[PDB]
Amino acid sequence: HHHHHHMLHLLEQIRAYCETCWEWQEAHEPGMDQDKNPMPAPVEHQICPAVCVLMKLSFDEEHRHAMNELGGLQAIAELLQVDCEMYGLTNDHYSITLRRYAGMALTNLTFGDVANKATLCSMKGCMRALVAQLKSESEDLQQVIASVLRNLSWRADVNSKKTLREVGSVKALMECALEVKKESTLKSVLSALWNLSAHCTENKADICAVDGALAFLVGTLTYRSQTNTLAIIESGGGILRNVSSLIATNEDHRQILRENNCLQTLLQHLKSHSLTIVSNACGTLWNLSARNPKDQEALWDMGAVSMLKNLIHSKHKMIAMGSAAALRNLMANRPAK
Amino acid sequence: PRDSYSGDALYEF
Repeated sequence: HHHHHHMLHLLEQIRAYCETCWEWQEAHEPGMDQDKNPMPAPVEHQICPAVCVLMKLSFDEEHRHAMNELGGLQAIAELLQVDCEMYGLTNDHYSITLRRYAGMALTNLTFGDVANKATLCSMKGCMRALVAQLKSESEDLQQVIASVLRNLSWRADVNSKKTLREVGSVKALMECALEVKKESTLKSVLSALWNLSAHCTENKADICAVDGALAFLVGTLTYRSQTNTLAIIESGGGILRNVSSLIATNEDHRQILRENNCLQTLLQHLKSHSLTIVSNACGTLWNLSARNPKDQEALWDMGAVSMLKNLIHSKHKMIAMGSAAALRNLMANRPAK
Repeated sequence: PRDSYSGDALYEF
């Protein structure tokens, strides 16, 4: 009757299942046919209810603390890993469901938790498995995995940044985004990309190097949410902001932006009630207005100067800085008029 | 400019 008996049972249960799978793997010996060494199936060990209950508990701060004392993150991650590796990208509903519940618990356990983020990223096999799930037929599973990667890419340490890059999570998520149908999924995928696009220049270059990614991201700037939400424009515009430092020095990529009416839409964003949107737009305009006569002229002609002037005295530091910087670029480069 | 971020969160659908 130990106080955390339920939690201990759940964690021991998924751990024992991983042992069972390891035992199967290691029993592949001559004469060990499928009848002597059957491949374990998670239904045989009540795994989906186990992770379901673990997911529910992980929403509570106190339960998370107990879960962390019992090594819950590692246990849940190893479970997710073994099922992904054993059964691959299956459409089996039981497998999809347990992978979703496990990833939800991992998202909860990584929220604001320095140690857990670093631990999960250090589990390379698990990280590779997470990234592979982005190609699942299940967009709901994609959504969950992107949620995990989102948390791992916030305040990532040096090892974690390197790992996230080495498992190819940036290109995987960008390619995933091009294929998503559901808003819920896109939201989570873009949130993760938003954080990852900030890690280093190489990550920005990887996003830009995905065929169709830039046009797609400019597309998100005018997304029409079926819910009453601005999340897609915020995160899409956020990625564009981060990546625009590289685009600024790339003529071909500027041209893709022009083809998709990027500057004009960014100006419309300056009128947004969302500070995040205005702020992202200011940053993007700052980069795009830099050292480019063509886009400078375009912005003048669109009346960007008076719009930016309206923002320089903003209480919001990013907005005030970005607007002033972009305005400076335009003011220093007045067309013949 | 400084890069911006989405931050992190508890799971939401």
